[PDB]
Parts: sequence; structure tokens; C-alpha cells
Amino acid sequence: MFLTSILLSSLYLFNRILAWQGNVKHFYLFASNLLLLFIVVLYINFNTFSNSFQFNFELFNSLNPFGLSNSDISNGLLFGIDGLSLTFILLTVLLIPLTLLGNWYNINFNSNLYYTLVLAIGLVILLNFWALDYISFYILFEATLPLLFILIHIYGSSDSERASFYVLMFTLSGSLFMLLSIVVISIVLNTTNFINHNLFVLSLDLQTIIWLGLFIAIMVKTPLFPIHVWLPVVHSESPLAGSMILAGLILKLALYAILRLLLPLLCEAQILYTPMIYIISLLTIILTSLATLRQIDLKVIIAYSSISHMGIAILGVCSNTSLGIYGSIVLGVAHGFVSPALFLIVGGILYDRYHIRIVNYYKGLTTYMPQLATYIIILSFANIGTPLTGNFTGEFLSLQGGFIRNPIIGGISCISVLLAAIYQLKLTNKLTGGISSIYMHRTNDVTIREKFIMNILIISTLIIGICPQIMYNLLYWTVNNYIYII
Amino acid sequence: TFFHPKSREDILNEEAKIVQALNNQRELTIKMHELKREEKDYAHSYSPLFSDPVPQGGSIGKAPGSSRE
Amino acid sequence: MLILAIISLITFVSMSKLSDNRAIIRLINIYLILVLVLDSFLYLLFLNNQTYTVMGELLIFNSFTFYIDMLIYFIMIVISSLYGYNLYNNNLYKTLFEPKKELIILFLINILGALLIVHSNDFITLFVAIELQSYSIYLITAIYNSSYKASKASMLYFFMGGILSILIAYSINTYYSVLNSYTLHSLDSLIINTLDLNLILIALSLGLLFKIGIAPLHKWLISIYENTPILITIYISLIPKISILSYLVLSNISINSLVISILAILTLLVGSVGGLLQIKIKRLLAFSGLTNAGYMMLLLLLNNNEFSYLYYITQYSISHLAIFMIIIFSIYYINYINNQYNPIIYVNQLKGLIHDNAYLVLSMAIVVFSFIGIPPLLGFFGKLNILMSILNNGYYFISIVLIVASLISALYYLYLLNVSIQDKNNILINSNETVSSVLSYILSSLIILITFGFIYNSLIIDIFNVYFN
Amino acid sequence: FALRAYNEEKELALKQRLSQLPPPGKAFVTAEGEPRPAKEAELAELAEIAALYKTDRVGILDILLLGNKHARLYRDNTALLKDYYYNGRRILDKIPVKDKQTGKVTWEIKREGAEKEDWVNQMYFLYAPSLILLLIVMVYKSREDITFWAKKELDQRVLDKHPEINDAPENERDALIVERIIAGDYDKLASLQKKATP
Amino acid sequence: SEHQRPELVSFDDINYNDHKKVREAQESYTREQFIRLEALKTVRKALEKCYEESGPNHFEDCKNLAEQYLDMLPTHRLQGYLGYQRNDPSK
Amino acid sequence: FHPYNTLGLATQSAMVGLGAGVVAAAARNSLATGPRNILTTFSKSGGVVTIFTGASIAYVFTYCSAANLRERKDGWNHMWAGAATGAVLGARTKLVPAFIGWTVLCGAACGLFGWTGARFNADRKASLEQSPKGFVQEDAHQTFWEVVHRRPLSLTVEQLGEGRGINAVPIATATEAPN
Ligand SMILES: CCCCCCCCCCCCCCCCCC(=O)OC[C@H](COP(=O)(O)OCCN)OC(=O)CCCCCCCCCCCCCCCCC
Ligand SMILES: CCCCCCCCCCCCCCCCCC(=O)OC[C@H](COP(=O)(O)OCCN)OC(=O)CCCCCCCCCCCCCCCCC
Ligand SMILES: CCCCCCCCCCCC(=O)OC[C@H](COP(=O)(O)OCC[N+](C)(C)C)OC(=O)CCCCCCCCCCC
Ligand SMILES: CCCCCCCCCCCCO[C@H]1O[C@H](CO)[C@@H](O[C@H]2O[C@@H](CO)[C@H](O)[C@H](O)[C@@H]2O)[C@H](O)[C@H]1O
Ligand SMILES: CCCCCCCCCCCCO[C@H]1O[C@H](CO)[C@@H](O[C@H]2O[C@@H](CO)[C@H](O)[C@H](O)[C@@H]2O)[C@H](O)[C@H]1O
Ligand SMILES: CCCCCCCCCCCCO[C@H]1O[C@H](CO)[C@@H](O[C@H]2O[C@@H](CO)[C@H](O)[C@H](O)[C@@H]2O)[C@H](O)[C@H]1O
Repeated sequence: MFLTSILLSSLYLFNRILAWQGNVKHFYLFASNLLLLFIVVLYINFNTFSNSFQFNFELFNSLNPFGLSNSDISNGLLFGIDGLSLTFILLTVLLIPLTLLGNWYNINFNSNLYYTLVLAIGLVILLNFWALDYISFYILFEATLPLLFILIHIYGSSDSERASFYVLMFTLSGSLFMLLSIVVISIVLNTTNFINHNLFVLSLDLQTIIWLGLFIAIMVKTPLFPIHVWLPVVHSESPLAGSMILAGLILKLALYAILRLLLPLLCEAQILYTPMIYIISLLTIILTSLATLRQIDLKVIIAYSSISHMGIAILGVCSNTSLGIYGSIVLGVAHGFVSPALFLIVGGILYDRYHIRIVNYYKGLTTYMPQLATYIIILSFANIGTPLTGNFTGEFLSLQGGFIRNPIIGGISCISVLLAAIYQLKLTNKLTGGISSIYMHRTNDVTIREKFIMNILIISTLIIGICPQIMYNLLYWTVNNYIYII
Repeated sequence: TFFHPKSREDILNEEAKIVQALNNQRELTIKMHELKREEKDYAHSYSPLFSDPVPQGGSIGKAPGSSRE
Repeated sequence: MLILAIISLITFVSMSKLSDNRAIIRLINIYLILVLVLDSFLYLLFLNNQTYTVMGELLIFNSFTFYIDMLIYFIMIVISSLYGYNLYNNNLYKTLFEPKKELIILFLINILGALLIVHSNDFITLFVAIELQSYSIYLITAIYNSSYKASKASMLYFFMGGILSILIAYSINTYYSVLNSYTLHSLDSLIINTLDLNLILIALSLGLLFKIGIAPLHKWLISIYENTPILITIYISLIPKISILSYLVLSNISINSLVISILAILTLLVGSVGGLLQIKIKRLLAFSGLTNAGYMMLLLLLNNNEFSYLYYITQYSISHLAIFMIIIFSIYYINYINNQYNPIIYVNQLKGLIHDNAYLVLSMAIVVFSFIGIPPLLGFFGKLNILMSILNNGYYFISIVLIVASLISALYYLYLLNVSIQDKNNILINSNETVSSVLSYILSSLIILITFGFIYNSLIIDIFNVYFN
Repeated sequence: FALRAYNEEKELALKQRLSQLPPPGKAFVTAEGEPRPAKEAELAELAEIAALYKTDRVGILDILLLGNKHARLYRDNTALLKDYYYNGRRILDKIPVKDKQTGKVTWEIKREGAEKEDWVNQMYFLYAPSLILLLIVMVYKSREDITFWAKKELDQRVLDKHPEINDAPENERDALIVERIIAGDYDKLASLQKKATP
Repeated sequence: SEHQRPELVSFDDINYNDHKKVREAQESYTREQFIRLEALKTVRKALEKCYEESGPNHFEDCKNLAEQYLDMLPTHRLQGYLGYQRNDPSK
Repeated sequence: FHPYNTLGLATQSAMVGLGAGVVAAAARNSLATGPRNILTTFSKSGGVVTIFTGASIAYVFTYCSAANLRERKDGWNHMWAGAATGAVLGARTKLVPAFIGWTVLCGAACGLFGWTGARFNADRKASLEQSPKGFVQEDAHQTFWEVVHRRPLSLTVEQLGEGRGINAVPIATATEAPN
């Protein structure tokens, strides 16, 4: 048989489906679930007793540009997965179909472009977790900004133009300093690959310079104080699929980028610089939480909430402790579950019914919308870090690592546990509490679709909170591969 | 029983072959950066046929005593 | 082939009517295609970077110059296609885009001057070719003599190019006064470090560079590009730049100059900032060309700059042609024809193009994000190779300026896309007139090159390592 | 669901059969926003074209084989059926149910079944079981963590250094392995630090 | 069960261009540190048992085990391979 | 280092700035629109002479002073010189926050310019191309652009400092039972 025959079969089927039924969302959801199943099969066929990279493949080689390489000279883009990659890949393939189904009935103009852009962003993020050099990583790290610009501009809310320009310009600003870093690495080492880059020990005075660019990128993408102001606007004014994808995966690309680009290389610069990281992270935690306490827009509140938990994750990943790394990864996963559920509630349930996000209009949803109130309470108490959810496990271990590394900063950072509760429950109490608003008419409660999405995202976080250990078979190497202790 | 992962030895060997290809490309890039910016011949850089840089000037009033080495 | 073409077209156009000039352009376009197909095997002469001196020692032929010549033929093919094929068979498009009788001859003579600039090895050839380029491109700016703006631009361009040619001649004759020579091969290590020679050489470099708009001498050429016809602007904004920058890259004249560094920083800042308040399309694209000229000025300070320059000039040529072609295609949907010569002037006339032609806006987006340097597109790899070279050679402040200019220019690049993907009332529902097949294919091919050329980068590097190293 | 259930003539009649009806947005309202304003013959008519939305009018081997001019007809007169169906479903709060023997369908109230969404068969039978499979795989790959391997290895090293434990009774070897572990150092990490020994 | 027992490689005896041996050495270092941890956990389990059996006599009966646990805890832990891979202690 | 002569360099600074201001005033007089003469070069110039002279004096004075106070030659001196020059350029706008912003931002900019080497040019004997690169061969001291497979531990301990994981002897060998 042929490769081209099989993908031409798929292409012809897609063309005929589009001809007869003029929509692509069913085919993209079929491909969504098919990709999820294929990745589960790869996990079935994944050896946990090897730290090596598996399922390797190379593209755009000199000898076979439109195929895979078997060469003894490798000049193309390298791909392959470690357990760390596979964790976030599982998250990505879990979330993509939910982002498609979250906007199933609320896109009534140029639907096919919306679904194409969503699936394309998701596949770019998947391939970005599959990358094994600085350049493929970069070209998949920056390739989402055109798609996000177009998606947010065409399908966004009132202030969508500003958000579109922000999500491109801020990220490009950080990523070009990342590019200077990568260029320096490539001209100095004459190699870019994530397999043997811990074998090349650069001088400290040059590590300290490369680290600056990589960390500026990580600061703009994570985000971290003082460069966190784009995230409220973008996550607020985007379509629901965009906000879900962003908060769930694109923010975690920065965590993966730390672990994959900055710790294995640049170990001595990192071990000299990390108190500055702790300064920035503690600021990012406390000031962003307090800033959340005086916001009037719901999706904006959830957007600000993402930043503090990513700061706790940064404390964990920059801790030089195995428990801290594991905690940061569990935080990434559990936040990728919980935050898109909150974004669904505040951007696809309520926004689809009332088309407004100002808190002053919302009060007393419990009376006519009780199931939604139950979901709000569950997801709020999960977001603030209640035990038996992965959020608590990750927070606990990240703060353990931060305390081990710097007891004073890591101990002061434990007011996260309080401030999270304040800014989340001050909103939950008003939404669920009181007499139902006079500015709002009655509308339907949550549907079977919305409930399906929220229930998947709640089951996942409860599984990884009740037994976090199930994620260790893909991470017991990663929790020791990036630790610099003599 | 459904778990049929590639063994550790074969994984290590495939990764090693990949890293060997990558180091080969590295050494090729260094060699090419060194073969460039290396001084070439007058025949390779300017003129392969008339390979004498020495100029023989005019011919209409050629004075004996004008050539010099 | 060019001189054969010139001597043939002069006769054939003299003995032909004005109804035949379009078909003449088609004929010579196919001629250039056949040349680029059948005669391009001459690349094998330059294996292992073998260099040849021709016409005494007046011309130089290497892989660099062969590549630039193939590129100039490709550009002339596209620009001739825009004149030889009607977009729409309407009276409007037979009023806006008509070739004048002598235009093709002047284009070919300007191409001749371009190539004799890049192939020059002695300053007499350089000067003769600079003048053959500049006189012809004066007349190209002036051939549409029923335009007030074009005549005005013709005369400004004549005088400013004349003054800068005076500067080039002064530089050349001073070099001769010092060394008694017109050849840069006369220079070596010893002569450079024994004679102070940088004033003459940078005077030559600046006389050549201010002829392509290097700041602070940019406003005049931007006015000329604004005030000329669109199908003349597309030529006069690209080919002189390729010619002169290729000469200055092949001739290693400004290897660590402070003046060229300063003026390149100034070009970047001006070309990024001044384009932010521009409301017109051609001035915006002119400032884009200015900042790209700055990026290419930076690699006049390297001494190993062939790959970066060739990649960047090829991708900039493709992007320039594509964006001008998209603006030419958008005239069918703009609601107000401004002139017989510049039918579209302002960027807000592109408002709502996605509702009339969406894939034209996809093309625009691809080109805009290549200009911004977004991966996996081609401008990203261009910027990457430039950064690689300048950081390998120790230009660390210029790199940060380059990043900042890349960021500031994105705003006026995105102005176009933003207004294009906006909503519009009175959309198009049906039209029985169809745009040309050939020009559509040319634009689609350029867009596909921008989008999928990164697949072949490994192969291109492997060929470069044999023909240029 | 059927294989080859396309029939050109009914579509090419149904086109202007629907064009003779008013627009879907304005049909069930009458511009007065009342179901009563629409006439009752018109109402039964709308009901029996709307019930034709959820009928198999095409199969797999008819979408893979037939040409574009027929597929476009199907598409642009199926959109109308969809919109009539759902606009009636929202404005009137009734679905059409043709009962068994009488050949006349009209809008009815009964909404405790006989309606399914188009995303259910995809998710509930491709996505949910794949996540259950992922849970199963995670749980049974947790058996391959390094903790268990290290326990088995350490016990084996103790048994290799002290083979006398094996002939002892079978429910006493664990305490003896524990004793020898507590006593000794069976790790081999300083074994690997050769250049650290001065 | 087919319990695996891979061969122990050191960073001091290998050439870092042979990547197979480098990966073997990384995995060796990590595996032996996990065995150290299992020793620590055996000590902790014995301490817990002696505490739960003795009660007020634990101060005397579990003394050596408690001191051993607190001597082992700072040192028998995961500390990563990069610190030894990238540093020669002989210089 | 070798000390700078502050007052001499600053006097040269002031004369250069004065000449440049005269040249800019003449250029403005000739490029301008309205009716103008040889009177207007200093009447209608927008403080160009004072801009140039103040910036020049401030920059050179502050640079040489900070170099003599700090007893060093580095980019922080350019940071201070940019702070002073920005303070001069911002005192023109008779507003406090603009003055502060001018000072801070041109300080940061000129300090970056000094951090990168205080040059728009290149050094060209410290660049990667002209410097020894790649893997270092036999126990030799790693230079800036060179690469190493395995680094010295005494060097690590000095560059980084003891504590927080990094110790003069590995933990396992240091706690190995002497048996
Ligand atoms: C074209 C129109 C026709 C009119 C033409 C007019 C005559 C032409 C005049 C000369 C040609 C114009 C040159 C254009 C200016 C740019 C020249 C240039 O950039 O070369 C500078 C060059 C050093 O620069 P560079 O090589 O890049 O850096 C490495 C440094 N080692 O090389 C040098 O180092 C230059 C050497 C420095 C000396 C410069 C001489 C100026 C002296 C003026 C003193 C006047 C007295 C004081 C003030 C009087 C006012 C009252
Ligand atoms: C007499 C006694 C002499 C004594 C000997 C010592 C004298 C030293 C003299 C130094 C030279 C001084 C020249 C002053 C500049 C020329 C005057 C001028 O005004 O330039 C700008 C000019 C007209 O501007 P204007 O009409 O006034 O209107 C402005 C409204 N925007 O319009 C123009 O476009 C002309 C521009 C000329 C620019 C020359 C190149 C400058 C290079 C810029 C450096 C950038 C580098 C910094 C990089 C930092 C990056 C962040
Ligand atoms: C040449 C026509 C140019 C017109 C524009 C079209 C681009 C053609 C690129 C071929 C270059 C080559 O294959 O060559 C590689 C050249 C030197 O090789 P060469 O001496 O010129 O031999 C070529 C012999 N030909 C003429 C028979 C082919 O290295 C370079 O730096 C090329 C840098 C250009 C990067 C742009 C890539 C665009 C994607 C190409 C997708 C097919
Ligand atoms: C754009 C959509 C996003 C998709 C992202 C998901 C991509 C998933 C790809 C994973 C599959 C990779 O699996 C990969 O396995 C081996 C590596 O040992 C590759 O390499 C294999 O090549 C073949 C050559 O005939 C031989 O079997 C060879 O011995 C080798 O095993 C395969 O060519 C590739 O299939
Ligand atoms: C807009 C955001 C801006 C933030 C980004 C900041 C990045 C700026 C690059 C900082 C790194 C520059 O790196 C810097 O390092 C070395 C010291 O290690 C300096 O040290 C060198 O200075 C020069 C100037 O005297 C000489 O060569 C000197 O002998 C020394 O070697 C270099 O002058 C500079 O190259
Ligand atoms: C945002 C991140 C990217 C920023 C862009 C710039 C990246 C490149 C960083 C600048 C490199 C500067 O590097 C430059 O300074 C170092 C000192 O630190 C010098 O290195 C030299 O320093 C001298 C001391 O003066 C010592 O002998 C040392 O052994 C070495 O030879 C080199 O002259 C040069 O390598």
C-alpha cells in the first residue's frame, strides 16, 4: 500500500463531507478523538524504564524533505517524546475536543474558519510538545500568534482588536529575545537538540547572558510580574475556545520550556539567578491576587487567577527539588483542567445567556440556575486548592520546594492559600448568593453539553488529587533529570 | 499483556544513532565554516587561465629597463 | 540574451503599433522564461566557488552574481506579466493598466545596468552601469507623462541621483588619485592597514546607498514611490536596491565601519517609526523597504555574508512582489478609484476585503507575518540568519535595535491585515468578471513559496556549501 | 444510516416546494410574534417538511460517489429543513411526531425522548471510553514505578550478599532483609564516584 | 516478572560522545539514588513499628533507629546526575 | 584603570556641543519656512545650542566622574551619564514626571549601550569568529566562547559558592563509611 493513498482517502472523505454537509466540526471532532486514542496507544507502547526519547522522527531533511529521515547526517527538525512531553500531550489531546464542543452552537458566522483555527492551534501545541531542538520548538512556539490574532480579532468580544494586537506583540517581544538566545546557542555550539545539550558546558559569563533572554521570554509567556497585563485582556476578550486553549496549554508551554531549554542547559546560571526568580514569583503571586480583589469582570477575574498559580508553579520548578518539579507539573495539569471549566462558566454559559460580564449584574444564580451554582462552588473550591484535587497537591509540593530552596520566600508565599480563597470566594458568594438579579431574566440551566465538559474536567482533577501518584510512571526520571546538586 | 514497548537497549541504540548523526552534522558545519574563510589561490579566486598576477603593461614604447622583480 | 532582446525589441516595436505592445511583452516574458530554463545549467562553472574574470578584468562572474541575475530575471518575468496580461477585460482596467510603447525596452536596459553593476570588477564599469540604470529609471518614472505627480518625481529623481552620482565619481577619482587604479582587487591586507582609506570607501558606499533611500535621505525616494504609478513603483522600489546592495556585499568595503553602523541604526528606527502614521499604502511599503534595506545594510560589516544576503533578498523580493500584487488585485473591491495611475492610495480602502475575497486576505496575512518574521515562514529564517551573522561578528547593540525595529514595524504591517479582516456593509455577492489566470497563478506561487519554502532549507544549505564555500 | 438512500427527484421537487413557503425566521411568528397568526394548513405543512429533517436522505456510498450539483442541492435545501425545524422547536415549543398508522404529522408536546444531539455519538462512544482507557493504562503502568523495582533490587542484593537467608523459613526472610539493609549500605553510588576518592 | 538488573556505568570511565554510555550512567546514578531511598524507607518503617510496639519505651528502644533516620534523611535523597556529570571533583 | 581628566574632557565636550548646536541652528535656519535672515539663527532656534551643550557637558562630566568615583571603566558609568543627559533633556519640559521618566529611560538605554560594550561597532578581536571557539582540548582554561564536556569543581564552588546543594565534595563519597 501507499501512504498517499491513505491520506488521499481521508482528504477525499473530508471534501465530500464538506460538499454534502457544509460544516467541518463533526470531522474535526472525529479527528480529535482519534488523535486522543492514538496518543493513548502510544502511551500503551511507551517504556517507562527508559529516560531516552522515544517515537523519534525527523522532518525536512536534505535527503527527504517531504518524508522521514534515516540519514547519518541530520540537518532537519527533530521530534520525539519523553514522559514530560507525554504528560502535556495527554492534556492537550484531552482538551482539544472540549474546546471544539464548547463553541458548538454559539458560532453562527464563518463557523468553519473558527473550527479550523482552533484545531490548528491545538495541533501546533501538540507538535510543540513533540519538539527536540530549539528551532522546531521556536517555530511551533511562535506559529500560534497569527492564528490567535485572527481568531480573537474576527470572533472576539467588544475590545477584540486590542486583545489581538496584545497577544501578538507582547509574545513576539519576549520571543525575539528568546530567538537571540537560541541564535547564540546555535553559533556557539553548532548544534540545537534537546538530547545532548546537557553535555555542553558553557562558560558562566555566557550562560548568564543566554539565561536573560530565555527568562524574558518565560516572563512574558508565563506570565510574571511586571509583564502580566496582556493576560486579562486576551483571556477576557477572546472566544471561549481561545481562552480555554490559552490558559490550559499555552501558559504551560512556558513551564515545559523552563524544564526543557533552561535547566538542562544553563545549570550554573540558573543556580546563580533563581533568587531573582523567587522575587518575581512572590510579587506575581501576592500583587496579582490583590489586584484580582478589585476587578469587575468575571472572565478577567479568572484570567488574573491563572497568574498566581503559575507563579507558584514557577516557585516549584525553580526549586532544585524533585518534589517541587512534580508539584509544578501537577499544577500545570490540574490548572489546565480547572481553569477552562471556570472559563466555560463565565464565557460560554453566562456570556451566552446574557452577553455581559460585569459582576454588578450577577447575583443569586442559585434560585433558577442551581446546577450551575453547584458547579461554581466545586470549581471555585478546586481552584483555591482544596485537598483531593490536584491543585492542592501541586501547590503543596511547589511550596515545599520553595521552602527548601529559600525558607523565607517560600514561607511568605504560603499566603497564596488565603488570597486565592479571598478573590475566588468573593465572586462565588455574590454569584451564588442573594436574591436573583433584577437586571437578568430567567434562562435555562446548564445543558447536557456544558455539563459533560465540566464533569470531564472535574473527574480528571479529582482523580489526580485523590491519587496523584498515577502520573509518576512518566515523571520519575524527570524529577531527577533537572536537579543540580553535588 | 497488551503492553509491548520497545526494549531499553533498542531505544538507547536508536537514540545513539540519532545523536551520532547530529554530531556529524555539527562537525560538518564546523568544517564548512573553516573551509570558507580560508585563503584561496589566485586561480580559484580571480583567473584560472591567466594565472599570473604580474601586470605586463603597454607595448608601444616599451623601454628596456622597465621590468622589475 | 538581454542585448539580443533589446536590439530585437527596438526594431520590432518601431515596426509595430500600440495595439501590439502587450503581446510584445508576453513574447519577451516567454523569452526570459526560456532563457532561465535552458541556460541556467551554467551554475556548474562555479563549482567550489570558482570565480572568473571577463572582458579583460572588467567583469567578475561567481555564484553570487549568477544567483542575483537569475533573481533579476524572475523579477522581470513577474513585472512583465503584470503589464502583458489584463487583470479584467473591462474598460476600467484598459484605462488604468496599459503599457506604453517604450516601457519594455527601458525595463530591459535597466536590467542590463543592474547586472553590470553586480558583475562589475572595475569602477569604470560600475559607473557606466550605475548611469545606465539611473537614466533608464528616470525615464521609467517619466514615461507616464500625463501624470503631474510622475513628471515631478521624474525631475526630483534626476537631480538627486545626479548629485549622488557626482559623489560616486568623486570617490572613484580620489581612489585613483591615491592608488592609481580603478580596481578593488588592488587592495589587500597590507594596503588597507598601511593606507588610511576609509573616507574614500565610505564616500563610495554612501553615494551608492543614498540612491536606495538610506536615511537621512529617504523622504525623496519615498515621495517618488508614492507619486509614481503602482506598476512602476513595484519595479523602481526593488531592482535598484538588489543591484546596489549586491555590489556592496560582494565588494567588502565597510567591514567594521562606525558610520555605516550609525546610519543603519538610523534607517531601522526611521523605517519603523515613520511608517506608523502613514495612511497611504505605498508610503507604508516604502518605509518597509527602508527598514529591510537597514537589515541588509547590517551585513555590510561582516566579511562572510553571502548566505544571509541571498536568503533575505530573495524572500524580500518575493514578499514585495506578493504584497504589491495583492494591492493590485484589491482594486476590484475598493468602492472609490482615486486616479488613473494610483487607483488605490489609502489603507482604509481595503476595509472589508475578507467578505469579498477571503483567500486574498489569507495571502495578505501570510505576507504580513513573513514581513513581521513569524515562523515557519521565510522572513523568520531571513532574520535568523542575519542575527546569526551579526552576533557571530560582535554587533550586540545593533541586534537589540533590530529586535525593536522588528516589533515597531509590525504595527504598520498589521494595519493592513486589521483593516482587511474588518466587517463591511455592502459586500459582494456575485460578479461575472473573473481575474486573470496567469496573474492569479503567479501570486499563488509566490504565497506558496513564502509558506512552504522552509522545507528545502537543508537542501539549499547543502548546495550553498558546494557552490559558495 | 442507510447505504444508498439518495433520490434526486424528491430534492429537486423539494426546492421550490420550500420556496413557496415563507422564510424560516418569519414563518412561525407572522411579524406579530404569535403562533396563532400562522394558518393551520400552513402549520401542518411546516410540520411535515420539518419532520423531513430527521430522515435518512443520503448514505455513505452516495456522498462518496455523486457529483457536486446534487450535493449542493441536498445541502441548500437541507439547511432550510434544519432552520424550519429548530425555529418551530423554539417558537412553538413543540416537535413534530408522526404517529404510527395515521399519515398526518403535527407539532406536539412530547419531549421526554425521541430527540438526540449530533455530538453525542462522537463523544460518548469515542472520547469517554478513550479516557477510561487512559485511566486504566495509568493505573496499570503505575505498577512499573521505580519504587517497586528498587525494593526488589535491594532485596536481591541482600540475598546475593547473604544467601543464608533463603533457607530460613519463608515468612521470616523479610525481617532479615530489613536487618541487613539497616546494617549495611547496598547502594552503589560512591561506586560510581571514582574521581572523588582522592 | 522478569525483573531487570541493568549494568552500572560511571561518568568517570566513559567518553561523552558515546551517548549510550552517557544515558546508562545517568540511569545508573538515578537508580542507585532510588535504592538509597528504599533503604531510608526501610529504616523509617522499622522506626514506626518499634514506636508503635514500645510506646513510652520508644525513647530507649528506638534510639539508634531514630538517630539513623535523621542521619540518613539529609543524604539519602534525590540529588540529580548533572552535578557530577558536569563537574570533575579531581580538579 | 587610568583616571579620566574630567574638566578637560568636559571643556572639549562643551566646545563640541556648541559647534554642533551652531551647525544645527544654521541648518534649521536654512530649512525653515517663514521669513528668516542671519538674525534668526539664535532667536528662532528651539534651544538647539543649549540642548547640545547641556547634553554634552552632562554626559562627559557624569561619565568621567562615575568612572573616577567607582574607580572602574564599565557600563554603569554610561547609565549615569544617560541619567544626567535625560535629566537635562527633561528639565526642558517643565513637568516632574516627564523629567523622571526621561532620566530613568535614557539612563537604562545608555546603560544598555554601555553594557553591550559602549559601541555601535564591533570589537572584532573579541567576537566569536576571531576568538578561540569549540571544545577545549587538554585540561586548558575554558575561555568565554569555548565549550567543555566536564568542568572543574573548584571552579564551580568559587563561581557559585558553597551551600544550597553545591559542595566541595559529593555527598555520597563524603558520607561513605571508611570501609
Ligand atoms: C557629492 C556632492 C558634491 C560635493 C562634494 C564635496 C566634497 C566631498 C567631501 C568628501 C566626501 C564626502 C564624504 C561623506 C561623509 C562621510 C565620510 C565617512 O563616513 O568616512 C569616514 C571614515 C571613517 O569612518 P569608518 O571607516 O566607518 O570607521 C572606522 C574608523 N576607524 O574616514 C575618516 O576617518 C574621515 C577622516 C576624518 C577627517 C574629516 C575631515 C573634516 C575636517 C573639517 C575641519 C573643519 C575645521 C573646523 C570647523 C570649521 C567650521 C567653522
Ligand atoms: C562649527 C564648529 C564645528 C566644531 C567641530 C565639532 C562640531 C561637531 C558637529 C557634529 C555634527 C552636528 C550636526 C547636527 C545635526 C544636523 C542638524 C539637524 O538639525 O539635523 C536634522 C535636520 C533638520 O531638522 P529640522 O529642520 O531642524 O526639523 C526637525 C523637526 N523634526 O534634518 C536632517 O535630516 C539632517 C540629518 C543629519 C543627520 C546626520 C547623521 C546623524 C546620525 C544619527 C545617530 C543615531 C545613533 C544613535 C543610536 C541609538 C539607538 C537607540
Ligand atoms: C535561482 C532562481 C531564484 C528565483 C527565486 C526562486 C527561488 C529558487 C531557490 C533555488 C535556489 C537553489 O537551488 O540554489 C541554492 C543557492 C545557490 O545555488 P546555485 O548556485 O544558485 O545553483 C542553483 C541551480 N539552479 C538554478 C539550477 C537551481 O543558494 C541559496 O542561497 C538560495 C537561497 C534562496 C532561499 C529561498 C528558498 C525558496 C524556496 C524554494 C522552493 C522550491
Ligand atoms: C499535525 C498533526 C499533529 C500530529 C502530531 C502527532 C505525531 C505523532 C507521530 C508519532 C509516531 C512516530 O513513530 C515513528 O516510529 C519510528 C521511530 O522508531 C519511526 O522510524 C521508523 O522508520 C521505519 C522506516 O521504514 C522503520 O520502522 C525504522 O526502523 C523506524 O522504526 C517511524 O517512521 C515513525 O512512525
Ligand atoms: C530592551 C530590553 C533590553 C534587555 C536585554 C539586555 C541584553 C543586553 C546584552 C547584555 C550582555 C552583553 O555582554 C557584555 O558582556 C561582557 C561581560 O560579560 C562585556 O565585557 C566586555 O566589554 C567590552 C567593553 O569594554 C570589552 O570587550 C571588555 O574587555 C569586556 O570583555 C561586553 O561588553 C558585553 O558583550
Ligand atoms: C538577551 C541575550 C542576548 C544578548 C545578545 C548578546 C549575546 C552575546 C553576549 C556578549 C559576549 C561578550 O563577550 C565578550 O566579553 C568577554 C568577557 O566577558 C570576553 O572574554 C574574555 O574576557 C577576558 C577579560 O577581559 C578574559 O581573558 C576571558 O578569558 C576572555 O578571553 C570576550 O572579549 C568576549 O567574549
